[PDB]
Amino acid sequence: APKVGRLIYTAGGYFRQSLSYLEAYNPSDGTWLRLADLQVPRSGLAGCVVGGLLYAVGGRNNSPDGNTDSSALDCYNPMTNQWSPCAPMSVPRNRIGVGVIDGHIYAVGGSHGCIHHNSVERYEPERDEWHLVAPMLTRRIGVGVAVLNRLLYAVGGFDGTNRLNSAECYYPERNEWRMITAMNTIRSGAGVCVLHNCIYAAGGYDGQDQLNSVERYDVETETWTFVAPMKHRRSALGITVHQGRIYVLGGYDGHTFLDSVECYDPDTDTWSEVTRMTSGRSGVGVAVTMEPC
Ligand SMILES: Cc1ccc([C@H](CC(=O)O)NC(=O)Cc2ccc3c(c2)CCCC3)cc1
Repeated sequence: APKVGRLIYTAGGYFRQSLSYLEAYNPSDGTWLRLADLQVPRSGLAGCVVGGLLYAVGGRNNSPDGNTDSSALDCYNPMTNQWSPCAPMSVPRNRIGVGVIDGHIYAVGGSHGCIHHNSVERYEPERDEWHLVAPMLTRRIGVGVAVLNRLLYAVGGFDGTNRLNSAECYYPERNEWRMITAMNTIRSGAGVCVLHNCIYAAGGYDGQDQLNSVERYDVETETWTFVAPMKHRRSALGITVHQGRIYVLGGYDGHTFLDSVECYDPDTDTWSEVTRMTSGRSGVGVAVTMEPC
């Protein structure tokens, strides 16, 4: 699984307005590279990687003139430093969550104006087609999504009335969603990822304050356990895993748009500041793939 020359890509984001940046961080030497801008600015999107290609999914273009929720799927090839449009999703999805099962991209929840989706759809890259699958049991915007052992988890979010501590799991062979144990803490816009045999939920927003607490769901024991908290409270953060460590990027803490990137080491249960982004921003999409050539 580990290979040399992989970077942490951050796409889009929000600061005053939705952003077009694509920038890549190299943990091996601490450098940032600025790459090809997104064709359309977008915040509240999600990123993922299939077959060494980076995908930017959903979001919203919050611009000086208006707010346009995105149904777009766009693909970045590091070999060419170019974005290519793909088939669009069935519906615009801002504040989206995304996960990949066996090379297929799942787009989960999100908002379209005042509409809060429980719908879910699945993208087939070779066929360039989206199709709807079973909807979630709960409408979730700002939902955290991660895949472990070819099961897809949807964690927290906002249903239009309450921020959520609930979570649920999608079982592909049954096309069926089931509730799992609820988190200890209500979290909207948390960073959600997979590390070892646990689903981590870092930070988020409870309608009052941004959070620095982090908790992980053990898919075997079905319990949520707090780990060491992040140094900086944040919601609408980006998150990814690289070489056995969690990286959180940016977000909003109620006072500033963070540029800080923290790295969690599960062997020592400690966070450390590893770098800063080129500028503070929230609502980014993040994924890991090979460096451009
Ligand atoms: C991508 C995403 C995911 C979840 C959320 C949730 C959605 C909810 O619970 O209302 N909200 C937050 O976290 C709070 C927040 C986050 C970013 C910003 C602000 C407020 C205000 C200033 C602009 C930036 C927002 C965005």
